[PDB]
Amino acid sequence: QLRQEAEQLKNQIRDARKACADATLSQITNNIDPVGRIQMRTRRTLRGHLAKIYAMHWGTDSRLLVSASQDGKLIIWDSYTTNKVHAIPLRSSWVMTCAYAPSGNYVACGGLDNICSIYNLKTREGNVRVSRELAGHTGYLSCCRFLDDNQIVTSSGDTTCALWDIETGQQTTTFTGHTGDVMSLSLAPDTRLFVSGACDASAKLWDVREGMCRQTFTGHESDINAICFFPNGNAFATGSDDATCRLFDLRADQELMTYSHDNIICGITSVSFSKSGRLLLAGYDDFNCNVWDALKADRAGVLAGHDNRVSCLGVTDDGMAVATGSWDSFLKIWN
Amino acid sequence: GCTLSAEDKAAVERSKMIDRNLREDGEKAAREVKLLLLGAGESGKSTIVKQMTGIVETHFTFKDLHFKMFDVGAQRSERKKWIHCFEGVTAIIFCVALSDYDLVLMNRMHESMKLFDSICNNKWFTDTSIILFLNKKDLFEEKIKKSPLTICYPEYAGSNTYEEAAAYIQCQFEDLNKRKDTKEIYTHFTCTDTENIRFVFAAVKDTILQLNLKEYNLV
Amino acid sequence: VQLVESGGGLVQPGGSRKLSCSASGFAFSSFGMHWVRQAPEKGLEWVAYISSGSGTIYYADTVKGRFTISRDDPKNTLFLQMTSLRSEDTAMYYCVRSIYYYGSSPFDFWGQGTTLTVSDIVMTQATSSVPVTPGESVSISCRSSKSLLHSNGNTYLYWFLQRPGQSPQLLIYRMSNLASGVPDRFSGSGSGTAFTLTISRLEAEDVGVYYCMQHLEYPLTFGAGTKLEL
Amino acid sequence: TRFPFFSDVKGDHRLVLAAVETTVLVLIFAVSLLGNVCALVLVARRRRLVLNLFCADLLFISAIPLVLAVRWTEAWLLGPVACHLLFYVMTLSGSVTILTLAAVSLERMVCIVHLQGRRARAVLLALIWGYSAVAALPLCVFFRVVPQQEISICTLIWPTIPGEISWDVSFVTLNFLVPGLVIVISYSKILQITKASRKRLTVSLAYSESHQIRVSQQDFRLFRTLFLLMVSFFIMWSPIIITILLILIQNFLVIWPSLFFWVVAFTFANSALNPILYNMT
Amino acid sequence: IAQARKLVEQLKMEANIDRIKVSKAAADLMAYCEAHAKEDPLLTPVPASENPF
Ligand SMILES: Cc1ccc(-c2ccc(F)cc2COc2ccc(CCC(=O)O)cc2)cc1
Repeated sequence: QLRQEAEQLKNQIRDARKACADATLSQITNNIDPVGRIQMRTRRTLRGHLAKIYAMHWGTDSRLLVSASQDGKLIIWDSYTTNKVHAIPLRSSWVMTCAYAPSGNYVACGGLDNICSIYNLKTREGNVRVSRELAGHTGYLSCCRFLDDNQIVTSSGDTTCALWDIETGQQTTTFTGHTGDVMSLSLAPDTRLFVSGACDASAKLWDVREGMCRQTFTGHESDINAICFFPNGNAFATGSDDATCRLFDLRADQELMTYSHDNIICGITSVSFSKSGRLLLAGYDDFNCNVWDALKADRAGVLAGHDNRVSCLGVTDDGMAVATGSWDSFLKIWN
Repeated sequence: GCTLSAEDKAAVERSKMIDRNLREDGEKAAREVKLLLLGAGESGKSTIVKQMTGIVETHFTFKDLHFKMFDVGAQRSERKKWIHCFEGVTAIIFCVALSDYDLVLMNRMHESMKLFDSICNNKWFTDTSIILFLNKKDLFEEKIKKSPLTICYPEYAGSNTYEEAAAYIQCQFEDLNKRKDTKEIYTHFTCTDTENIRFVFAAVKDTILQLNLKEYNLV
Repeated sequence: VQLVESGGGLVQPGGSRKLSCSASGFAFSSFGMHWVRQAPEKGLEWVAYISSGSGTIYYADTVKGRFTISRDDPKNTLFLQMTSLRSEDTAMYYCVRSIYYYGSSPFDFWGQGTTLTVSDIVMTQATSSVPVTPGESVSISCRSSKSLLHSNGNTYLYWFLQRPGQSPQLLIYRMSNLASGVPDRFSGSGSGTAFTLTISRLEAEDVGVYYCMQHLEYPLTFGAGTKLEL
Repeated sequence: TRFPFFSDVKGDHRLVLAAVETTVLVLIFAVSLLGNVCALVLVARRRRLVLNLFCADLLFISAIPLVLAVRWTEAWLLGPVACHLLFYVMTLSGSVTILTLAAVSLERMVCIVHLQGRRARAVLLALIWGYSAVAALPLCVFFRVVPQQEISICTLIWPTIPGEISWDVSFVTLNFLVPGLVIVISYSKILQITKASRKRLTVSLAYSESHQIRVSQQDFRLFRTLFLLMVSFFIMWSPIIITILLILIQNFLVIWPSLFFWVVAFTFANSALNPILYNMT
Repeated sequence: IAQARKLVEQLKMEANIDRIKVSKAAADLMAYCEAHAKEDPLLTPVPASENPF
């Protein structure tokens, strides 16, 4: 009897979504002048990693970098003189994600060891030490994002997400509802909500204090690999293995527009937005990062220069540089 | 160099020391043989680990090499989302229990055959050698003196004895390779045995030798 | 974080002495090390420097070819191999912990210091003694003969506090950044050659001699030292 | 007397008897150029000692235009400085190529036996080039233009005969036999290692019967690969060593300047051959 | 049947969220893009004088 009620509720939600969308975003943006050809250049190339690079994150000063590779090393970059600030060894070399604290005093890492590790960067001893060892996930850590100091939001492969208190080291809120392995995270600009991408072609919006799933977004045909919020916080873009980027609307709760091309058949590893949100950068498996017009669904540039799978993407907070990490153990800063 | 202040020069020197330490760490890491350890839960994985939460890593050195055997059976999630992490391991050690042909989890032996097919034909391990371990010789002999292999494979036709049945299972497992010329598969029968370490050592030595030859274009 | 020195004492002129410090509580191998000399007339003077890895060694143009600085990272120890000591070397030597990266604090910790007794950018401080009262706001100015603003945008200016009977400690590094462990009451400002250090309120622990240092280029030169009386 | 090297008087029907070796040399030059440049690009973007081979092949190749001009203009009408540079460059790049082949062989065998730095092999390249330049000095200081009707030839005059008897054999030994023995022993040791591998595996039921057949196949391909490298070195650089020994023997039977040229072109073919042999793609 | 009840409750909570027209939110997104267009170095490249990269 409950299955019939759930089906009726799903049909009602679908009908309510269908009783909307008087026009598409393409029709509205047809009056907008398209952006011309956009050609970034490899200003800096970062070397020192000897294995596949799976994660990077930009600092709040738009200058410091962190990169995670299968070397078991966490490297802090200067990105201006290509100097290495810190090299943090990892007890587990199977790292899959890394996060840089907004205050800049901490860095995070995690992966196949099911443990998110928090490291202290600014200590009296002058070296990077392990501050806390956050255990409690039964699956591999796929993404971690620092809400602020003493609070970390992590997603794991056991179809759940957890909000931790770093001082106590215990989970404060557990986010459940996904059926597949959650592989992505992105926080709102005000750190008020966040969205997750699981291996079930669905995305869910979560409330940090409430712990409840506000809205669920579908439409993808494969596993969602990366999600990134719009700069204004009212939208987000999802990348999946079906060679399709989709933009979702939080206030409207429908699929808004699709970023796809016939010549692309490979999966998408990372997505990112420009400072104004006009450019949607997406890293693919065809060794190239494609620049997408976020309003007109038109490819405006290609970041060719990586000879392996581009697994990482990142835009500085001032939106002036783009750093791409790939499996060829090279980081390239574009501008 | 002449346009750099003193602090910038000292930071550059620190970065160079970091570079040299990374090079030393990579050199030390390149002298360790990484090994995936796969197979069904019912297979004799435990005795293979006994040969001496998340990924379990094991160290052991036979003669002149250091081995890194990684267990992935503790993660009950989607394999394709993290199997690419192991691309570049010297070999994949696959354990199959010969006594599971007549059980069920849906035959267990055909379950392992599908798992072996999925691992072997995966795109991340196109040239990765597979060391296939066939466990429980004596239990298989006990179960084969009273029951045939026909209940497992109806097309099988042979006199019920250990040798031909073991050879037939081995050849069916080897025939799942769809790249026989480039990929090579080692097969070994084990039970109270102490020769597993020698077999793994020999298989790893070949793979290293064949990779050296494929990076030289000799053959 | 502790630096303890030994080896000082009375030495005949023209002889030799062997100073050393014992590092404890920090990763000594990752820190550059300086030797700073303070004469009995209360004047700081940089002497030598060794990098985190040996291979970058500098000396002031008064002891070069006469002083030898070495680092033994296994034992966490510095060394000064001083030869042919003269009467001008009678002073107190300090070892200064130092690190260099983006956002680092290169002059954080100083040693206790041992008294040794033997039987360039010019930084000027206008006032050598400013008698003031607690609870008021004061300003101390330092002037540089050459502009300290580099093309990177940084201004390598350092402020130090030396209480009577105590070792100097860092207050402001790069003219605008508060050191770790000091309150936000201290503030620093300047542009190019003119510099000013501002204090909101004076306490009993703020009485001492304030020093002014530049790190634009070697040799490192200290200021004359402004003493606050209250 | 006074053997002429690239000067040989041709008579009737020479507009077609020179139009054959000019075509030989232009074809060999173009094919060696494209082969070595493709090898260079291929190796550069694969790494991102064989680079030494391909650069030495191009240096061997560059000298060819002068030889063609000498062949068309039957006497050494070029300057008296060319009679040093042409032969010094040819012998220098040839010796570098041979020594680099031996170095590649020994590197491969060591990398294989070490069961796998930079500065050591770098100083190895530097010492290869330094040796090959130093031991080729007698082939610059001693070549002279000599009128011989009174035809000018860039022959090679030697101060005392024991300076031929002892540099000829020294060059031959330390630049052909020792490199040759090195290549032989390195590749024979690779056979020993790749056969003892299979020997120990086969004992413990590692190789099945159909497994054993393919192993034999692919492990005969390997034998042919090493045999071909060894034999190519020996029978593809041996004619010029025979020519050197012949010139010494008739300085102490009847070699023709027209016999020198075809052996020199045969050795030029090494440059077009090396990219294929060491890039069996 | 606890999972089914939880799913029904989640669907009921999701259905009780006020939604606006797609056109209005698309226009808001467009207005945000045009408002900060002049502050996007990727859209309009910065002159090399003010470009550390
Ligand atoms: C190891 C190696 C490498 C390269 C080459 C090579 C290549 C191209 C070429 F044109 C000439 C040569 C060398 O040709 C001669 C040198 C000396 C003599 C003088 C003998 C006497 O006076 O008895 C005669 C001929 C040979 C050996």
